[PDB]
Amino acid sequence: PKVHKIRITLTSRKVQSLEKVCQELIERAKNKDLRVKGPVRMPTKTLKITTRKTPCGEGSKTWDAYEMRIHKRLIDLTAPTEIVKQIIINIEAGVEVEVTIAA
Amino acid sequence: APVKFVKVTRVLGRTGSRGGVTQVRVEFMDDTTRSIIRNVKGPVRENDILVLLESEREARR
Amino acid sequence: SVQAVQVFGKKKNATAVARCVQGKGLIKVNGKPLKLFAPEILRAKLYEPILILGTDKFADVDIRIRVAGGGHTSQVYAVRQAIAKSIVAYYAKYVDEHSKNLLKQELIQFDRSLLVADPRRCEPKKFGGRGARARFQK
Amino acid sequence: DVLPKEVLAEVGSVKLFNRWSYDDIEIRDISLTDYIQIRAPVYIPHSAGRYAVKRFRKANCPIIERLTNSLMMHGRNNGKKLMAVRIVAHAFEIIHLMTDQNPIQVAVDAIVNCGPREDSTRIGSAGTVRRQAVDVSPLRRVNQAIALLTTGAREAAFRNVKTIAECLAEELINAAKGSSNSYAIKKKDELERVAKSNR
Amino acid sequence: AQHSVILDKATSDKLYKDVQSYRLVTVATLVDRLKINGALARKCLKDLEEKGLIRQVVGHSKMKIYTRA
Amino acid sequence: GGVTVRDVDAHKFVAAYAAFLKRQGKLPVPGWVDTVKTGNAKELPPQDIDWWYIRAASVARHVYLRKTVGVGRLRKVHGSAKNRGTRPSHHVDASGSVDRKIMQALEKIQVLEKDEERGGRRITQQGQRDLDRIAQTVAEAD
Amino acid sequence: RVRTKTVKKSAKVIIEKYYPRLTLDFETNKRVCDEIAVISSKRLRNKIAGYTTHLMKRIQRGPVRGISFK
RNA sequence: UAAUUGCGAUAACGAACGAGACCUUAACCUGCUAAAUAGCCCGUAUUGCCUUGGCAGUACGCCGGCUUCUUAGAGGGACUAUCGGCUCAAGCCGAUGGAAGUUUGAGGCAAUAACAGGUCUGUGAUGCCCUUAGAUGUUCUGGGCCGCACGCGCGCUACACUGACAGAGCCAGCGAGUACUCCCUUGGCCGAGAGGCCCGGGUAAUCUUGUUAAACUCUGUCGUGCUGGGGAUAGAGCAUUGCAAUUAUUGCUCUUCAACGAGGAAUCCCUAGUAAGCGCAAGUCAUCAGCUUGCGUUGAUUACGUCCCUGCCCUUUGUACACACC
Ligand SMILES: [Mg+2]
Ligand SMILES: [Mg+2]
Ligand SMILES: [Mg+2]
Ligand SMILES: [Mg+2]
Ligand SMILES: [Mg+2]
Ligand SMILES: [Mg+2]
Ligand SMILES: [Mg+2]
Ligand SMILES: [Mg+2]
Ligand SMILES: [Mg+2]
Ligand SMILES: [Mg+2]
Ligand SMILES: [Mg+2]
Ligand SMILES: [Mg+2]
Ligand SMILES: [Mg+2]
Repeated sequence: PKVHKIRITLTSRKVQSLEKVCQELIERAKNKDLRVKGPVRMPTKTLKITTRKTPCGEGSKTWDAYEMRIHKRLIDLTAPTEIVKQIIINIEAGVEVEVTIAA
Repeated sequence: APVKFVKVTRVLGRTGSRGGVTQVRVEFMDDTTRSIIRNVKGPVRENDILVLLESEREARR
Repeated sequence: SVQAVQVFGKKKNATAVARCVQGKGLIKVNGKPLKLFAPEILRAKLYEPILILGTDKFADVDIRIRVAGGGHTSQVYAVRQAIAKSIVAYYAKYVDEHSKNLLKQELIQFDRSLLVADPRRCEPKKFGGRGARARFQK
Repeated sequence: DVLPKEVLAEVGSVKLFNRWSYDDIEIRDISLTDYIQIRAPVYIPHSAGRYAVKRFRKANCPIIERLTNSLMMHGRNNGKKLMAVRIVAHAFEIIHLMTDQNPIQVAVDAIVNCGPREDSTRIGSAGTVRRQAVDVSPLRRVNQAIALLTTGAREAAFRNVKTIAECLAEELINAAKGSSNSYAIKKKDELERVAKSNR
Repeated sequence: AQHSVILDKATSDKLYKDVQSYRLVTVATLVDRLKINGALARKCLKDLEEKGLIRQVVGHSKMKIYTRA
Repeated sequence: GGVTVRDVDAHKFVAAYAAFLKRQGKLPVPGWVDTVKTGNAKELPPQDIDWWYIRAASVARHVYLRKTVGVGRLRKVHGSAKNRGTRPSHHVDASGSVDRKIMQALEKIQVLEKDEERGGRRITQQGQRDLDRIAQTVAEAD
Repeated sequence: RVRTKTVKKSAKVIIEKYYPRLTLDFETNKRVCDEIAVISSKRLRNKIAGYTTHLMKRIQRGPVRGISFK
């Protein structure tokens, strides 16, 4: 049982679904008497595309701005290697998760 | 020239074809009994003081 | 322990964070003293919080300020705001506010903008700032 | 210590300009007060005010600020207020040596004298003009006086060996009295003359 | 219209007998009535400065003004 | 009391440091003077004859205040706008050789040294105290 | 600054259903409204609270037509 | 009243769309939840100067403390509240407080009925007609779309001293970035210059990047002369991109030094961080932005109106018009 000081990164487009994942994940580890470090707030990355409305070029000239936003909220923990497998189970749609032992 | 000083006591609408001119009621501030009607070109508030080169012209309406 | 309080002043995009520590009457901004950090003609807009109040009221105060972002004249408006906020915040915490209320009332009577910021930003538009392109035949 | 030795000279006395005090203001006329603001002194004119939100809010503003802003025009000089403040300060020194009076003493009398008192208004006559020769409000008088003084200096210094520092200075002393050889006086009397005809 | 880049005795004497009465002396003034070039006017400006006849009021990279002593 | 670089006006300090290096009289010169443009954006060589020496004094002044600097950073620090003709102007950087050799020659004067641990050039133990000593030449000059 | 029918109609029913529970104070009336009503916007709730406290100020001096409470 | 927004009157009563509500964003929180891919105080080590006890920097801490500044979550905050003056009412005008009092500021979405508006050259959406092996299919070589006595539109650079040139001083924000092949690029050396070579970082709040941009500020030179204002036109040389640069792709050095002195009749845009000045990022992209979509810096003059011109909405009224005053 050797601690490896794990770190977990998250990504999703929704904002409400992602937040409650961390809320239950921190509680799933806190009750197990594990020293947990806070849910840092990474910058939101917004990317946009602008294009002209008309498909032929006639008439007045008008554009529209599409948008897309991403949030991260990465988390890290100090725990053994095998225990962390059972703590990240039962995740819902939308949120993507990446595991790093950070040994 | 016997230039006279007057002070504004009331503003009465905006006249003119394009609203540039305004119509005010003035007070001679030396003989408080007399009062006439004049026209002014610029922005005007109550208790403003105006200078009159001649005091016998009056104005329409 | 040591008596200190932190205040900040803002402009369009100029942030001036300041820490006032009980000292001996020394004021320096970005390391350099007040002799340097300003355009020569704009140096006048830095001393007002002192003359209106008096140098005798800066007997044992030390101030260090770090400022970044914005422009030349925007920055000097931020730092002059931090000086006013530093002296009034330190007085509230550690000494009777009879000075502070007298400090606050006198300071804003000369100029309200010394203690409060002016909210102003730009507006995006699809023609430029606010004007459109030229028309051919109306 | 923390302040330069120069400013320690004035801190003991009443607050004032770089050199000149706003005390001993003229007693010459009426109807021009309440629109030229000198009760609140300013060290340097430059200020980020809120004078363009209401009707008469800009009436409560130092005249030097009003003069300084109007000095920068004609495309090239847009937003270059730092240059304008330097010109005003240097011009104020030039007039001081040629006349023992205060530089603001000259500037105030220049404005109060070059403001037209009557003007002709445009009333349609189906292609003709029924100029009625209306009166002028005090606020417009000071606003138009500033424009006349500044545009005269800007015209003279164009393609001239002289600089705007003293071209502006020489007009103010000219406009202090009835010199009649200044740009402002030439236009002011011309406007009043045509108004009399259309009475 | 054109001025003189060199200073002769006909112009040198003009300085030392007339500048004692000037209220202001500037680059424009010398080019105006002395009919001399601006470069010479600046040269004439600094040489007499140390001679102790005029005093500086304000100094700047744009304009310079001097008055009586 | 004690003074440092930050305690003196920048314009007179660099001028003062130009005067000191006259009396020391030991700064390498590679013959580039009187021919170089000091920048692609420009058109005329510098007017003042001892421009190679006044620039070095100012260059060593900011390295005293900056932690790591290289030739590339100084190339664009000294750049300015270029008149491309009738097209709108842009921003281009200064010459590389001028700024590179002015600090390569400044290496052997024992003013600042290399920083191979992470890159760039930093100020040396005895280099920084030399520029501190000339500060008192200006502060009490008052 | 004129209030529409949704603000005015909703204010009428609140006053007659719960007259004594809310008073001339604007701050207290703000907390009365959200407990006894379903409002989907904070700004909409503020406007409703603003009008109902205005109505009772003139109620204090004589009744007004269009209003009836027990 | 910004509004068929309301107060109300009423042969009408009760309702459905549009407006408003609403959604994104810009301004406020020393209160909550926090953070070595964001900072500060503090403690070690260490440097210079006064020496004091000081002042200004360096490197380290990973449970030493903390969250004002940075960051994104949960919520709070304005309702015209309070005060004074008009009115029966809906409401309007001024002041005080306050981060904020025009619907707080700026946007997204947006009804019925229509036009012979634009698009078959966006679509493997599509009727009919046409050509289909000497092809209107596809593909390879070469050229053209840029050809110039002339008229018109959207822009760029200027006619200088409120300027040009030379040294020094020195302040932003929104964004983009590595494959089955190199995409943004720090540092070192060589090189007048543009460029070249060798290690290396970053799939990115971690590296480029503090993108120390331009205008601007201080000190000098030139001196009103179309002159050191202005950079069109043209010769020669050295380089980079690509399979290929001539009808020059673009970039750098030397030389050539045109018109143009504030512009006729006419005419476009605009109300506060707004006009104008100046630069940066992205889009198209092997290379080329004087164009567009966004970002910040500096920052004003003038109105707080009217229906006179060019037009819009509702009512009364006239008509020989209904393809509707062309
Ligand atoms: Mg735009
Ligand atoms: Mg703009
Ligand atoms: Mg344009
Ligand atoms: Mg331009
Ligand atoms: Mg809105
Ligand atoms: Mg073509
Ligand atoms: Mg590699
Ligand atoms: Mg970093
Ligand atoms: Mg020429
Ligand atoms: Mg590009
Ligand atoms: Mg195009
Ligand atoms: Mg009839
Ligand atoms: Mg009919």
